[PDB]
Amino acid sequence: TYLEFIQQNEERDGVRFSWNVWPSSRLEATRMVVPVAALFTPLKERPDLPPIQYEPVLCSRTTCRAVLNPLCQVDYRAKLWACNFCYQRNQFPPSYAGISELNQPAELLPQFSSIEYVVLRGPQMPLIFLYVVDTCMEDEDLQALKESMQMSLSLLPPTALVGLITFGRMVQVHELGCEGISKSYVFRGTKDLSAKQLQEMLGLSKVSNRFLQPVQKIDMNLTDLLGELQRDPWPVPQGKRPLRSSGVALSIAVGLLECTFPNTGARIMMFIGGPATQGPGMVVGDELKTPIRSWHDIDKDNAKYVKKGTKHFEALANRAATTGHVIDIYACALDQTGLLEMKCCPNLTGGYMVMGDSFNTSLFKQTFQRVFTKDMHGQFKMGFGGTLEIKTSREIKISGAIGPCVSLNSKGPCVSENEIGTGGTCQWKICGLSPTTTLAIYFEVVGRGAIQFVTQYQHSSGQRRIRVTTIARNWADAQTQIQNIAASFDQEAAAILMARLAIYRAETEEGPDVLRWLDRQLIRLCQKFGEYHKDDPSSFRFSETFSLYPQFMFHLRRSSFLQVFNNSPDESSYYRHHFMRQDLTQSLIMIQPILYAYSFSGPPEPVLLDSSSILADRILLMDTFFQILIYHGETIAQWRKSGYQDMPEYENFRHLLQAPVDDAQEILHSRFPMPRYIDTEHGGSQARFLLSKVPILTDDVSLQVFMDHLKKLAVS
Amino acid sequence: AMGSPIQVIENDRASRGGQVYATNTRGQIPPLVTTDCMIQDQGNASPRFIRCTTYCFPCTSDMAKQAQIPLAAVIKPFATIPSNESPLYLVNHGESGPVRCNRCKAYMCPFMQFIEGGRRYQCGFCNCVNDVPPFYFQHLDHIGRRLDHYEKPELSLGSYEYVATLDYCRKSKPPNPPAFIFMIDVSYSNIKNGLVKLICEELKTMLEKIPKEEQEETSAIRVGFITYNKVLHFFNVKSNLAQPQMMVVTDVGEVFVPLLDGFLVNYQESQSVIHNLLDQIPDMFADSNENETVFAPVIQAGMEALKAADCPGKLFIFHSSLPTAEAPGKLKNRDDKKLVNTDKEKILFQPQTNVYDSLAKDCVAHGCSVTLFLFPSQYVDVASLGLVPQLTGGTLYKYNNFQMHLDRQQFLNDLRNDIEKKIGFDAIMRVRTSTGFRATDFFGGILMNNTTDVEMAAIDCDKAVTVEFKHDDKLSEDSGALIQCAVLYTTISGQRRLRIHNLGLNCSSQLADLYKSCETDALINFFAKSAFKAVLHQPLKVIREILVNQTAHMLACYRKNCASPSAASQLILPDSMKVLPVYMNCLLKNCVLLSRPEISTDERAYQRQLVMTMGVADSQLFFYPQLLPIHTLDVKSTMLPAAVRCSESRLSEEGIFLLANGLHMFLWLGVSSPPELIQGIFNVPSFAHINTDMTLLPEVGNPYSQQLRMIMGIIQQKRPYSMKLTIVKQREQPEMVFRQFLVEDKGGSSYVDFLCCVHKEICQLLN
Ligand SMILES: [Zn+2]
Ligand SMILES: [Zn+2]
Repeated sequence: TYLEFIQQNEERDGVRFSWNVWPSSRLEATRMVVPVAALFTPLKERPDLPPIQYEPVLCSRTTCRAVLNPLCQVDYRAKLWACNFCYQRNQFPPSYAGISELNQPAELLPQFSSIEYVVLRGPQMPLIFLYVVDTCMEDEDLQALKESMQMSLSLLPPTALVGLITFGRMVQVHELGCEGISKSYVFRGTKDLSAKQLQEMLGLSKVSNRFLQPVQKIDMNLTDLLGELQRDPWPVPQGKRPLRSSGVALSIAVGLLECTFPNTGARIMMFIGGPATQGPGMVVGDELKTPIRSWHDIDKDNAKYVKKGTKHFEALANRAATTGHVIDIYACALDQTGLLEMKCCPNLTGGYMVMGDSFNTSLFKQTFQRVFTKDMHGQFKMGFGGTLEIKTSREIKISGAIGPCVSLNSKGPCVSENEIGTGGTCQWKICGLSPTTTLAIYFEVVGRGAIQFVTQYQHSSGQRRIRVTTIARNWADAQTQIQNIAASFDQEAAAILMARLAIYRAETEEGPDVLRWLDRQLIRLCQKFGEYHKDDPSSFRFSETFSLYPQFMFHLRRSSFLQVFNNSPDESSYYRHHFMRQDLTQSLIMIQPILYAYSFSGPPEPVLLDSSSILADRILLMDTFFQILIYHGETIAQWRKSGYQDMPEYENFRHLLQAPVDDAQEILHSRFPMPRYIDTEHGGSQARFLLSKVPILTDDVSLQVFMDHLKKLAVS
Repeated sequence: AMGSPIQVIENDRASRGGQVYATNTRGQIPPLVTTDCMIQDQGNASPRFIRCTTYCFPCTSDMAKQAQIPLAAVIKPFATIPSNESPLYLVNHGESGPVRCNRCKAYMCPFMQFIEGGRRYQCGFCNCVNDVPPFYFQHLDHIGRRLDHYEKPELSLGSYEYVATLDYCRKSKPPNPPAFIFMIDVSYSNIKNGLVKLICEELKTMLEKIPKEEQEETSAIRVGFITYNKVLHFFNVKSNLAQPQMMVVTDVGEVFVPLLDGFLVNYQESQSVIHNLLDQIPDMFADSNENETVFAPVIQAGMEALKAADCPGKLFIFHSSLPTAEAPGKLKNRDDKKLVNTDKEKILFQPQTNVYDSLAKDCVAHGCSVTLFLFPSQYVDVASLGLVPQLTGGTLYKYNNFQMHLDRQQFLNDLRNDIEKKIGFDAIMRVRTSTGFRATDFFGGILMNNTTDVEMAAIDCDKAVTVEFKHDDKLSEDSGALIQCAVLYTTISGQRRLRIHNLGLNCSSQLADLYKSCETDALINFFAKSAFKAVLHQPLKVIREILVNQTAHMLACYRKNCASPSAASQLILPDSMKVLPVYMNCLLKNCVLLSRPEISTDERAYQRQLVMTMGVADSQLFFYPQLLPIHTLDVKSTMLPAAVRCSESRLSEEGIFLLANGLHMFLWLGVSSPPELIQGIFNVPSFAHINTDMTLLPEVGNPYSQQLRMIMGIIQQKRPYSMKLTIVKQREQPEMVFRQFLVEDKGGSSYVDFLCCVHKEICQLLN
């Protein structure tokens, strides 16, 4: 089965391709409509593979430098191998002498296409956890956040470095371990700094400090400090927003690590409790009369602070990315905080983004806690300063990538002239990685072809490791093997691979020319791969290898990802931030929510996302990645409104009332950004969240109608 | 053969000493400052508050232009009224406010004539009639004595205070109480000489003594603390902390204060915190290897803080070395040889930058007064450092080459003394005058932005201001001339108050009367300041010329106009001006108007500044130093040994003398000094034994030493600046410097060389 193939090469190599058989000629590739592209996870959970504690072998040709893989031809006698990619002949190292066709090294084994190595870089660096804390909030929220930090501090490795910058009207860089007198360096909340200046001013050297000190040494002092943290002193006149200098504070954060610990694992964790109200990076004014940026506002050109303040955080992000550091953002308030403007920082570095109603909520306390999830070995599922390198056979070149990364602008023979996404390069730096971190890479044609994914990173243990994945896919004569090509199509993977293409386009200058672009391809895709007789729409049929793809497009075009009008510019940024990060499974659920039905009449079941599945004798559990929703049909509601479940007779109505809520719980634990929960029923003011998840090609319409205009457009 | 200063002092001491001088007569001539009599008010303000260069003005612009006597008044408003004399009364005219002339706006005083049955009055100053307000109305009596004229102190006294109503207050809200900000230079210099810990340790002690009015239970003055070394460290000392927090500001160049609340706090509430802070500051910076520092950003900050608390205040800055660290306010180490006839010598007495002058402006603007305790060890450019305190109405204490085993006591007293000083804040003074003249010039620790209102951020019992008058129109020999000196200020209890001094002087068309009514000490005081302010605008040769040409012109006018026919070989002086040629010479002999060899610019600028402030009491002594003989000292029962002239020609090799000018106090020993004394006084047998260097008060012996100590005590007693003691071996030792205070000697020209020089230009003009 082709399905068994896909599921196997994903779990083994972290890879999911839009096509698994590739057109051998640039042109019939262009008319395949969906590009040859891959959903790649560089650090996909791999407990089975055993790390090899030795250096990899790199092909001796300079432009190539590929890693030794199973696809290479080896002559064990004579100790020689040739690069598959460049065909260069290479000798083996000394220690390899006893290389035996039976006793052959790990990475030549077909099982080891994906493998990890242990470098001996030399410096063994600690982890660096810079807390940047906002102090403009209620003592409710600031106490709760204080508590959330004190425990985070307990979970850290003993060798770890921590620091504490606090802010408000002004920015405070605390001096830690300075016992008996607490001293802190204060800066105007209104004037931006250069790191160099910050290095001079904090009285620092060049390239443990008084600012960042080991947790096992500074635990009593810091935790004590945090416990003693109180809210921004300066009072807030009536009808006014506080003076919050979100912008400068971060700039000082990024600086402080730029000039003490450049190029090493660090995570700037900024917690904000409101919008920036005093620039740079200012997001809104300091009088409440003027509500914050709204999509409509921002569209009618009535949001003055979006262009200016965005270009600020956009510079910080790339400043943070240049030095290998992560910027998390943790935003909790009853209104917006400017995630739209600060989105680049989580986005370009490997940062986390968390959004909530307040810090004093389960939603946050739990979300924050997870971020320090440990593996079996007691180390974080984190990775830092990864560097991704992709090599391709000659026929293939790279357009670019879309995901959490930054271009190193390494030119190479593997670099295509026509670039997509982050392009014109064959190396990206991924500042923060998680076993979930997933990039879209976009290839371009110009016997098998091969692509090698090499990822060096900083494992949480501080061990510098390298991971290599080499995958191959077959070439096909498109004038002969069209079926062999159309057979290899990943409707699931191609769909996501399009989504990000579409969504990344909706950040660049293009207007609603995307619903347009996204349908033109969907119609093309039908035309090339659909079975029909001209003009017999009723005629149209799709292979089981394609039949789901237009239902995906229907759901994608009507989602919160593209229809951003009904959301806060911060929401929309937060949805998009998680989607571009995600592997295929999650990515899929986001775009098309999983719905389950619970009835007396049989076990729980996946049902269609149609109104037709909403029944009054049925309980529904909708599972958008972001939110978990439980729906009681009209009849089961009244049964629950009448108290029957409690009675000992109706044991079975007790259990149907529990089974969704049981599953709701599981999902509320394994998922990292804990999902909002909803308990609603027929007529619930919150039933709307369900009914809503259930020329342009069409005006918004029903699924069946959607297909109709498509069919009749395909066949013409 | 001339009447010596000391003959003149002692003469008037004999004639008027220990007698009550009551000011009830217009244009009376008060005793000289050098006479300890008793004063009773009764009409015209005490001469402890105000003295004039003449107590009889000329009545025509020409007549004044003829005699070239400067008309001027030395005013020392907050002067300490002595224990056996009457305190000021606090008058209160209710919601309306103090009564005033409608036209000149003069305050109700004794010079107000009541007419028409007490319904109306006519101002003395402008001859305008005002309506007596209903609440204040009263019945004239026989002659309009306005029965109650002896009961209400605004009607019968020269000096009293008014209670100030809200329209006398910034923003028409009752002013806040002030605060002291304590600012320590904690660089390497000052951690080494042991100074920082001195300052922190003593202070713990001192703060207690901050003043409070008698009507309140605790001082309302708040206190704050900052320490800087090219970067500024602020401290939080709020009532609720067991530990004080520090917040460093590194962005000098755009300084700011990092906090509100915790910076200025009631000392008593936050006592324990503050001691814990003051315990730690010395240690805190113990391994400071810093060298450069910043100055202006410190004043800047202090001012910004008192702005933020919305209160006037006083900055107590302790600083060591030339501020060289790059910040606005940097002073380069530049001194130049541009100072004899250069005409640019004026550049040396000016600040280097344009930031000090404006900054001074910012402070006064917000009622901030800065005081500077400076501990130099090299050129420090006092011209610039001391600019702000001078304009801001504060003080400059300067301790050269300070060493802890000597000047520890000098310093500790001055800090004690400056703290406990009676003070006033955010004051503005203006000096009203009767029809016929106006105050056209001022000289003091002051800052003026128009031509009428003398602004003084702070004012203390010690600072004085000389006010120069010219002629508008004409003065009548019936009216005389009037002055009403009035000072708006804010007390340490946060009340707006109005101190008022009224003086009445005679006027005359007969040139004789002019010279009969002059005071030398006051005239010297005006000349000195008038000259010293000119240093900043004109060449010192031009300055001195103007001074001599106006000395001779004075005596030449009195020669050819009130001099009974006497031979042309004589120099005829009036009696008020016996000693004026002598003193005038000494002013010109003083380094501020003289030359570089052996004096720094710093010593010159320091002297230039100190004087401006001076009272008449202080300007007397500074130019004509007191020289006491101690070998001939009586064992018991006498107040002091009489004074002797200031010349090496009164010194005995068998002798022991004491010379003081108000800042230095020398003890001088003849080579042949009588070893009996050398043992009681110093407890060492031999002149050979004693060390100039070990200048520390001497512990023991009771026959003398104690006699000596007390008199030195008698000497210190009324001076603001405790005086650096300097022991002097008689020959081949330093005395070279001591010599400089022997002022009737040559050293420019001597007394008998200038008395010769003036008689040449006196005869240059003839008839
Ligand atoms: Zn190669
Ligand atoms: Zn008047």
